[PDB]
Amino acid sequence: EPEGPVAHRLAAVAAAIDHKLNIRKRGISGQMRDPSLLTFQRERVVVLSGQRFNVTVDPDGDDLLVTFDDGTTAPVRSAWRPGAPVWSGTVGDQSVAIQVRPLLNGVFLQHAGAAAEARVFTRREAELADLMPVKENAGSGKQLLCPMPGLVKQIMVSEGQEVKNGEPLAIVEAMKMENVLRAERDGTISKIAAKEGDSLAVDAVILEF
Amino acid sequence: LEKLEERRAQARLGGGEKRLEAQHKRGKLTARERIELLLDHGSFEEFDMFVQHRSTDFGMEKQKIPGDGVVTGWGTVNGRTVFLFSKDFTVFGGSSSEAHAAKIVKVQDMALKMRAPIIGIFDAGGARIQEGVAALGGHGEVFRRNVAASGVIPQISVIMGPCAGGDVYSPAMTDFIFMVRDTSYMFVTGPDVVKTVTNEVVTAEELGGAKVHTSKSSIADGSFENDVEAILQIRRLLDFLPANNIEGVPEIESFDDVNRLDKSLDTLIPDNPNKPYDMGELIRRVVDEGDFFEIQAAYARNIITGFGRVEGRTVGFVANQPLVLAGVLDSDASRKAARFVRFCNAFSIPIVTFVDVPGFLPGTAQEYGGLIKHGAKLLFAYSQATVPLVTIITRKAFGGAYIVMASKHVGADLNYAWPTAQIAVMGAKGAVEIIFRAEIGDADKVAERTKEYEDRFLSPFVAAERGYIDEVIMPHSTRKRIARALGMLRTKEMEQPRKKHDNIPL
Amino acid sequence: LEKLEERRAQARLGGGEKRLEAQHKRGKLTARERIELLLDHGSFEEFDMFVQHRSTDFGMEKQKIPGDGVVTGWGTVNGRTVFLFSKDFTVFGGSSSEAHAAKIVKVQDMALKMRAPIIGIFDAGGARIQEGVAALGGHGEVFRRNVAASGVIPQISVIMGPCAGGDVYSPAMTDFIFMVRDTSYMFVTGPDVVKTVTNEVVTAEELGGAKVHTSKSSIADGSFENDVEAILQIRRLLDFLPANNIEGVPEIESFDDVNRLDKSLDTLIPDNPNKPYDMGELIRRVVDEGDFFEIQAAYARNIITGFGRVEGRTVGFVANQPLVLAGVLDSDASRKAARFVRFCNAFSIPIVTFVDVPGFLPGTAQEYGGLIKHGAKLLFAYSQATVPLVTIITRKAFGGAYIVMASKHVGADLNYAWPTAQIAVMGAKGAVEIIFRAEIGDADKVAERTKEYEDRFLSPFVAAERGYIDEVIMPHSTRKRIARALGMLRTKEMEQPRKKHDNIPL
Ligand SMILES: CC(C)(COP(=O)(O)OP(=O)(O)OC[C@H]1O[C@@H](n2cnc3c(N)ncnc32)[C@H](O)[C@@H]1OP(=O)(O)O)[C@@H](O)C(=O)NCCC(=O)NCCS
Ligand SMILES: CC(C)(COP(=O)(O)OP(=O)(O)OC[C@H]1O[C@@H](n2cnc3c(N)ncnc32)[C@H](O)[C@@H]1OP(=O)(O)O)[C@@H](O)C(=O)NCCC(=O)NCCS
Ligand SMILES: *C(=O)CCCC[C@@H]1SC[C@@H]2NC(=O)N[C@@H]21
Ligand SMILES: *C(=O)CCCC[C@@H]1SC[C@@H]2NC(=O)N[C@@H]21
Repeated sequence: EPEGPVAHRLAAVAAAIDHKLNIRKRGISGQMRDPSLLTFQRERVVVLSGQRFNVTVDPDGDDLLVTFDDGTTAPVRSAWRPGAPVWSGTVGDQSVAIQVRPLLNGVFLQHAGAAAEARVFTRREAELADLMPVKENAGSGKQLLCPMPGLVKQIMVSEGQEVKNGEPLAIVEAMKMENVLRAERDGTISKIAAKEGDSLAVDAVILEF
Repeated sequence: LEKLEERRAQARLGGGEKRLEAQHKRGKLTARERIELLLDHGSFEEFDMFVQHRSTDFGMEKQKIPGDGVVTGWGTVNGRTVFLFSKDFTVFGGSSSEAHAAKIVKVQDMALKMRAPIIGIFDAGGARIQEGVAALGGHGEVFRRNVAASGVIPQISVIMGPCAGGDVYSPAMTDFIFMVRDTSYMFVTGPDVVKTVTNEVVTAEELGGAKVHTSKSSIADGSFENDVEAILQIRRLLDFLPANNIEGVPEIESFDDVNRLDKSLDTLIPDNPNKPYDMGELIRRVVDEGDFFEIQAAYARNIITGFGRVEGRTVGFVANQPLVLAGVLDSDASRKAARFVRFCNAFSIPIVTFVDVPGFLPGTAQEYGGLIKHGAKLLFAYSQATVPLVTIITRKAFGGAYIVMASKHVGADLNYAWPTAQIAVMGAKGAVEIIFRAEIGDADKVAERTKEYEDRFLSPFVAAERGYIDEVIMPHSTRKRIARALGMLRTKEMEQPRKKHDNIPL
Repeated sequence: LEKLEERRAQARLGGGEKRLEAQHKRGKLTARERIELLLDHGSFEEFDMFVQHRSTDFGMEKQKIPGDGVVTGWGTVNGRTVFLFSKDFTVFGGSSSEAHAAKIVKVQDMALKMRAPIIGIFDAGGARIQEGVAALGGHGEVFRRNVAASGVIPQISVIMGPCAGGDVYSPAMTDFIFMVRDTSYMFVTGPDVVKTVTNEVVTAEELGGAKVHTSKSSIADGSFENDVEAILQIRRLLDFLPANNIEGVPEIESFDDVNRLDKSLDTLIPDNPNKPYDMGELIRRVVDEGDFFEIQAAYARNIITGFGRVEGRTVGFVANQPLVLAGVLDSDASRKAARFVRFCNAFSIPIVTFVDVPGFLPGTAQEYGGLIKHGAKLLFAYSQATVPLVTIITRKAFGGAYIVMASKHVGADLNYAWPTAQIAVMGAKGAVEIIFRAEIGDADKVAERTKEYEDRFLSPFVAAERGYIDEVIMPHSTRKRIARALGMLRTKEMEQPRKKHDNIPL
């Protein structure tokens, strides 16, 4: 995870992105009265993979100014456009490029060998988000069942081999179309039940971790 | 008077501090917190804060709680007017009384009158038993209004707790249902009755949880990790949708260019006819800025449906997905696509369709389950539509499936094809077997006939020669062509014949 | 000239005398014999006798058969105009080609233009392979027109032989499908592909025969012993139906009396509540002359749907059937009743409903199968209706099921109840167990509370006190009341809000 001047930079960038989008979003057609009559809150909370930053955002003519609780400021400038996979620009007298990917209600950012999920709230939205509990995934176990009936055309692993999540394990053919089965968990291959040439029914055993 | 402030602050506590804390302990927000997060800051105007029930049976006269278990009103989302109600689980389990239903009816009437959307948030257990038949009457009136609004204003439902008994039929008649994982469930009859009648032992989650309703039953349009995420995504969805069936789609300023080409698409289709590809990649490279809102993602994954934007305007998308069941059309997929097409047509949203289909799914399970009528539903939907329709064949288009998927013959405006398209009555070998049935003995002759048939007929050019395809286009131009077509098509004027309503299969 | 008579006589032979004798040996009539039997004597005017095909591939230019495999035209049934087409199985297996499809399109267009019914008789095998993509095009043009006519003119389909592939979707979009036992079948995909893909070995009869489509799949509305019986029953049915959506139901002169009382009905309901009775007997005692045309008799027998006459005018009937599944509502029954209500309303036919319903069917199988939406379908259809609705509660009416079955709350005009009606939120036992849960340990107080709840609430009188029931009537007056009410309600005038179309769930 990020720490020190790195994290700060990322946080600032997050704010900027949010701001930009919000501006555009407030120009939607069909509103009851004019948007110029609305208000933008200055105080924001950037949550960065379990690390909170209270910030203040102010538009400096064309660029942005992000102020932290420590009194330290950061001007942000870029020509990034939503859709581009690289945010290049300047954050307080320093040139940076961050890898941006979209995320549900946020972004995923990579910079200086660090990666973080970034979400931007208002104060009240943040305190309501703090009421939500952290959930743990159940976790797949012990089996690789065939989800479709078809023929086994290839097996890429061997017994006693270790695999990492998302790795291909077999190929099943049905209705003249291949289907790659991938590992859902990390582990080691213990047994192989079926191998090339045999037809399998739905929910049949191919192997077990 | 400070006394009115006291009365208000006392109405704002529902059914007690400890019940509110028990709600927060389950990980759930309260009705009023949900409203506060959905609407713009400071915009909420509330109705009927002081309403109370009037029953005198079974000791109900001794507990009169202000608001009667529902919070109702109106506000703005990104400046646009919306109406809403939010049920309070801490007040008689969120159950619906006469006055409860009267409040909901007031806001339904107002939403239809001013032609604006309506959002319902559900956390409750149905008709209040103590109020007997009276409660049922209430439910009925609400139901009536739902049906009156179908196709006039968008209606969204958000299930954030228990929804059992009659309650469930109200969301069922709305345009979209969303659910929260691990804290919500829906069913008509509950586990105890299931046990006493069928001897099955099942929990509420196993009977009616989010997984069941997003992956198996066809009921739900999507699930979310918690309340906050769900509400933020509802805010996101509302910005795509028209306010009513008059005004048209909303428009925003786009950061994307409508003249950009994409060389990568020229390699998307593999050279091997038995290797698949991800249609979603194409959808996300065509829409503005990569932004796509998927509907029923976890259900019938052999077909994709959702909303994107082109030139800042909302467009709907339907596509075959080769990664799942070889992209075949089945009954589940047909139903999923048919309802989406019907909604978009009702609210004047244009539709783009990406076609790669080899046929229908064979077997006794499909036929005994009624595939004839289920697949007829999607054909009906497309052929009834009067909004713009743009279709693109990337790959296989065989048989009746080709007709169903927004073909020129059922009323599509523009029909394109990539150079890799194969438009034919069926695959080559089967066609040759049927044509040359009296000579299926030899082997080299069969291979020769099949080669000839494939070289003549498994291509886009026979269709082009007859005018069934308007143009054969290079992949890298797809977006550029789409965006132009839609612009030109914005003036389309067409109407079906005069009737009370059609008689679509059900 | 005799040469014209020769050409006509030659066209009248189809694919040859041998193939026609083979058709007869199978126990089937010819297309022209079917037309002759359906229409009034001397009324048939035939179109497009000499049409030929224009294909030049696979040696098809050397066998040009006049008619191209379908007989088309118009005539009269009991003096009223009808349009029709009939497929000729002896000509390229009744397969559909370009000219074939154009012939069908002509009569579809004429039927819509003159606002008269259309009858299609199917004995064929789908798209003619040798014509390739063009064939499919033709199919599409037919499909479109089906959809255009839905809810404007009645469309009937009669399956009197094989019907496979793209063909089957045209009947699916029509209002009624009837089948002939042991000689007809319908399926999208045939047994050979089923064997190749699924390894199942099945016959055509076992895959898509009349039993399958009349008892399991929901596709067919009825079956018949042979061609002659089927065609005579189609005549009978046409005598019930309106010509179009404006003219209203036909009228005949009745031999019955509208003021007769039926004492038998006073003893129909048994004293023991755990014992059933046949609701079809009540139906057949209320209609004129005991004449009743039942729709989907063999499917979802827990509910009854059909046509009768009162005072010489057509009336639709819906009713719960205690003899099957205790009369509960389930998904299949819901869909069955919903399509019927929709048809009736579209064509201005009044609806009478008989209610005896304890609730919905419980179980994981119903919930995973989508009972929420399937059940919402019937509620929707009733709540949308603008034709006269008359309802009679004979016995039990509990919970949401009470609301769904044409309740005052969903817009019914007149609601009656017999003295035996039990209108309540639920049964007494369950109601007390939920209300008095903190004292469920005892057994004597339990029975006391149960008896008092039974006495107070399981009756028609609370609903009467609230105005949900217009009148508690005596059984022997039922017909006399119905006939009067319908007479008064002929002038009803209501309209749903303006929209392209609703968004009923699918
Ligand atoms: C909605 C439901 C799934 C919630 O169950 P649950 O979370 O385990 O919680 P409870 O049963 O404690 O319900 C919460 C409260 O709401 C009340 N309540 C729930 N549903 C109600 C209804 N339809 N009418 C009246 N009050 C109701 C409860 O009786 C209880 O209040 P309490 O704290 O004073 O005891 C379940 O109560 C239910 O089925 N309700 C519908 C009606 C019914 O059949 N209930 C009993 C059969 S088990
Ligand atoms: C409709 C069908 C179910 C009836 O099958 P059936 O009663 O056993 O009879 P047949 O297949 O012998 O059909 C009678 C004739 O119609 C012809 N025919 C049937 N369907 C046809 C079609 N779609 N295109 C062209 N000709 C067709 C057949 O070639 C046969 O001709 P013949 O007497 O000169 O040999 C069947 O033929 C069929 O499935 N046809 C659709 C096309 C197809 O998929 N056929 C391959 C499997 S049969
Ligand atoms: C070749 O091996 C034939 C099998 C592929 C046939 C497929 S199954 C999916 C489509 N449905 C259909 O009727 N035919 C196609
Ligand atoms: C008594 O034995 C209680 C169980 C029977 C209840 C029946 S099942 C059919 C109806 N549906 C329902 O929920 N209750 C009724």
